[PDB]
This record gives sequence, C-alpha cells and structure tokens, in this order.
Amino acid sequence: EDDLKTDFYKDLTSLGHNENQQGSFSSQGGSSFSVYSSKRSENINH
Repeated sequence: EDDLKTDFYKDLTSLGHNENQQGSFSSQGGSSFSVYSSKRSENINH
C-alpha cells in the first residue's frame, strides 16, 4: 500500500478605509448708524 493525501488551504482578506473631510462655516456682519454715530461688526469662522 502507498496512500498519501494532502490538503493546503490559504485564505487572505485585506480591507482599506481612508476618509478626508473638512467643513467650514463663515459669517460676517457690519452695521453703521447715523444722525450720534455707531459702527458695529462681527466676524466668526467655525
């Protein structure tokens, strides 16, 4: 008798995740007052 049995199993899995994100919020305001005087201004960046 000569009986030879063999198995080879290989599994490979690979995964990739890559994310690049930006968000900008920009608000500006100015008001001017006349006759008295005033000036008022606002600038935000989020």
